[PDB]
Amino acid sequence: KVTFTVEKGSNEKHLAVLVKYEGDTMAEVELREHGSDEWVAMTKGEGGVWTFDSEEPLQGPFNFRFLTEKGMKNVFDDVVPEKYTIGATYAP
Amino acid sequence: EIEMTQSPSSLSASVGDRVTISCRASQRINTYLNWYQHKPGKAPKLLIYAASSLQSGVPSRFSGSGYGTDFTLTISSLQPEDFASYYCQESLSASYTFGQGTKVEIKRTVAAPSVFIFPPSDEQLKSGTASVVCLLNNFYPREAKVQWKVDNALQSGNSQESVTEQDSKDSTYSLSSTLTLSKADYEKHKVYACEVTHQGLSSPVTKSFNRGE
Amino acid sequence: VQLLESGPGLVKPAQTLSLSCAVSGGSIRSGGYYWSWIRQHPGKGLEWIGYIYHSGNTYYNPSLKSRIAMSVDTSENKFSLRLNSVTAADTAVYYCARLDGYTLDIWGQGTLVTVSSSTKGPSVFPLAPSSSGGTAALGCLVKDYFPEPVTVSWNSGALTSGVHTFPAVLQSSGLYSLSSVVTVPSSSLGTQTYICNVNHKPSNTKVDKRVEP
Repeated sequence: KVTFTVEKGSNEKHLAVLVKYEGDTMAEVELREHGSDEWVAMTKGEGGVWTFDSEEPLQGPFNFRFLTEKGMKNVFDDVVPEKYTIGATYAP
Repeated sequence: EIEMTQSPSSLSASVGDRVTISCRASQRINTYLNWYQHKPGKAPKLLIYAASSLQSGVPSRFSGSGYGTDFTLTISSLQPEDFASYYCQESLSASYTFGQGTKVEIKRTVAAPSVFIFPPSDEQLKSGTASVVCLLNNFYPREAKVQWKVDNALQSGNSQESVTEQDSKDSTYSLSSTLTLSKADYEKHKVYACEVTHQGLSSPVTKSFNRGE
Repeated sequence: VQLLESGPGLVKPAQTLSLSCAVSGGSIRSGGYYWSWIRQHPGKGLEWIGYIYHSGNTYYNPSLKSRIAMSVDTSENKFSLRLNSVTAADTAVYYCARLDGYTLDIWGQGTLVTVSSSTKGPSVFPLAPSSSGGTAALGCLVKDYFPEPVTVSWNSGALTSGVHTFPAVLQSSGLYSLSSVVTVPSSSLGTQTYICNVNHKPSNTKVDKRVEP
């Protein structure tokens, strides 16, 4: 149903993911670092790409929640690992 | 930690009233804000999410507003089944912190209790105990006094009270007062009386019976 | 999707309280949700216990985390809670719930757990019709049971209007008592039969008591 592909430019202070949800589109996508108590809003880019720019270094694994345009809300824990690979697709 | 503080703590409002309940977050939480209704004995029910989105199937009288720190749940026209505790909840943090709850009670006009008294059953008496029950039915407000009297002697310490929640249609309370005695004690007196004092009664109403008949 | 709590309603102090939540109409293994336990102690608000992701990740209320262990069973489509070394402070209604990342959209019915000692079924006594003009009150006294809850219905659930089942009161004996009452037209006393149906699941006790003049 839902996949997260790590996009180029992703580094310790920038996470870029191509999010593809089958039969729907993302209205909002958020991430939470394994260590972190707070969800952070990602910014919608072109072609399903969502990005987050961090003041401090980001450390995965990364949890995501989202809201689809049709109104579906979900959360997926530890979808993208700490030591992720750019170009790799991660799925629940 | 995010603290969520609701105002007021409790309120009484009449059917048809526009009711508002507030919720304040200790830091900016954008629209990461849900509202729940919780009727005692039932599961909490999600009313509103994302500050203003009405959960599917929830009646239209519930609406939400606000952004950042201060949020408001509005019940546009209060219905008598709406007595509950209402909770806000933040969804910015992984703690999903609840507010402390706001209790909504239904205001209505004064209603005098209908009073009934019940002797102990012969079945109970067989077992060696005697519960005398006095029922105050369908009254408002909640405040009520039950003075037990046995052979015109005023009783105290020997009765326990229980009160219902507000009626879902008429917003009244009912109250039981149960006088408990040993069979021996019970059978040593004749007249058992329950005197009820209430705002709706100009003077106290008494219901009584004689142990024989 | 539906959720249902199951497990003992009575747990001895210092022992482990165990509850399970059966999910139907949906698969836990699919992901997308946190599976949650929330409780309410008598005079208090809603308190988080914790939540668990099906992969195994668990998030616990910091004040309880040392005593709390949650689990998921994808093969049986259930998730569970173990709360160790319980005390009377853990007496509460325990709710399981589904958290979608933002909201708790689906809840179980809640289940009471009393931190405890020793089950007893009720005796049921009639409260014979006491005479309002127009109306008669009748009922059943449900005495001397442990733990909560009991359920009372009238005429197999056919009779619901005018019924007031009072909250149980804990007697000094350590056992509960309550009355259920119903008001009916005086004219119906001749014709209509009135039977209260009392169920106390902890003792597997069911009583049908006919209430007659």
